[PDB]
Amino acid sequence: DVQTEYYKNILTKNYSALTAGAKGGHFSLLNIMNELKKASNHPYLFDNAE
Amino acid sequence: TRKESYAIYVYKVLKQVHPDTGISCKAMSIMNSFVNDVFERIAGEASRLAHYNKRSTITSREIQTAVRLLLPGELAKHAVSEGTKAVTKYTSAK
Amino acid sequence: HRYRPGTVALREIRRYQKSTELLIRKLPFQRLVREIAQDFKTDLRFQSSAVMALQEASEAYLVALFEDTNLCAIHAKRVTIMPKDIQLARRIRGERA
Amino acid sequence: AKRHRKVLRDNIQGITKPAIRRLARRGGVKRISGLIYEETRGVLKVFLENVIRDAVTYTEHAKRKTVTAMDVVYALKRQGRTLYGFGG
Amino acid sequence: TRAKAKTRSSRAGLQFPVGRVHRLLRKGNYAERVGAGAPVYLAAVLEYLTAEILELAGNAARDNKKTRIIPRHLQLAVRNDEELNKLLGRVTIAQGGVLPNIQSVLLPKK
DNA sequence: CACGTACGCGCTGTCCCCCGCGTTTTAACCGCCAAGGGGATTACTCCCTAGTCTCCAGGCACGTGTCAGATATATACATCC
Repeated sequence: DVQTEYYKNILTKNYSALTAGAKGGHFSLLNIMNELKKASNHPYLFDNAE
Repeated sequence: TRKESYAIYVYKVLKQVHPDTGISCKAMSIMNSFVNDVFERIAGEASRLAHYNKRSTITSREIQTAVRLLLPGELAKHAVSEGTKAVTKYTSAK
Repeated sequence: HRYRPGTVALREIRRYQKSTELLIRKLPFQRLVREIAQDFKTDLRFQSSAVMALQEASEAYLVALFEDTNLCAIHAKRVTIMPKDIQLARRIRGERA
Repeated sequence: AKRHRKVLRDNIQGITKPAIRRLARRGGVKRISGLIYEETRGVLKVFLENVIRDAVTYTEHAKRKTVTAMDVVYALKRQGRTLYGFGG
Repeated sequence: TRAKAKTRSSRAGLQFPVGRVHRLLRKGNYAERVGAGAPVYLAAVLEYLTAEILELAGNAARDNKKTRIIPRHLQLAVRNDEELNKLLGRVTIAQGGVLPNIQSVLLPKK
């Protein structure tokens, strides 16, 4: 479910939702396919996701 | 000779913010010079913004970027808000 | 009853920073402006407001220069301003550069 | 624990001590106190954020995501720090 | 059916003249075309800046027991507000004076 | 111009912190994918909107008469010596 919601947030870009509870909130959505591969691998690759 | 100034508009703005406070002639000339200086700075910055982007027209976007460049910090973001709402009302009307 | 050296200077500092009158007399400034102007060309007429605007420009420039000079003198562990403080301030501003 | 973040935040310490010493050697400084480097880092951060904020404003007037060199030239030009060698 | 000649400043809810700003932009040699919303936006920005300085100058006149704004009140309002101080830091105000400020080294002993 | 005293400057001590040097690490730099998006041009099409023109009307500026609040006297009641 976490992988699915991260894929939905990246593919339909949701910077406000991708920030969410992060204090810094420094999310880079350049190289969309790289972030999609990271979401397909593990959600813990993203910052403030564990 | 009808000498152009911003006298009555600054006076009614003063009556809006302070209904019981007057103003002197030297302060009025200083306010007129301030309004002319700020208008000249923003118009020159917007003309430069139109020139760098190969645009022959000046719209609200050039004036908005000129306010964001010249006015520093939080003064810019409230000024940008105040102008942006006015354009919305004027569109609703004309 | 004599006063300590320094409290009178502090009284003039607190007095002249409150009032906004011109601290230079009108006629010597007009004579100085006319003498400075007459070498560029002869036969120059001057409006009164032009000499007044030159006067307040000189006031603001010199007061800002003495603030920078006082900061230079305080930085050099002194309370007395010196011409070396003046030439140091103008350079950091770029006038002597 | 191999956990660490992807985004690095200590890049202001990436302007190292010998870099600031080389800058002062170009400036003609013989002796450097130990408290100089943090002040220099703060001054560099303030100057960089001013120039970069103006360059980002110049970029988003053009509806772009890429900060070109000409935007940096214009941002330096508005503050009175005009730079040659990139305008053309 | 020319309905009562409704002005642009009253349409925009502003007090500063929109049409006069439009005329000064057209004759000011900035661009040969000027959009419709640009004088509205510029008049609103000028009105906001004038209102901010006039409010602070009225407060400065109120703290000095005055009902009439003099250039000293404008100077105090500009210099005591740091955003206006770095907006008009390269600006001289005539008959304005300076802020009352004494360096702490020059203060006496106690 | 006279007096007087505070402070700028010179000298000395002292300690501390920065510089010079040697050694070890480490990341900058250069050269590599791997695909994909951003953006600068060239050409084309379309349409909305701002310039231009004519006409008119009311906003702004100037001038003037009045008007309500603030200031300065005119006369009457209460009071001290």
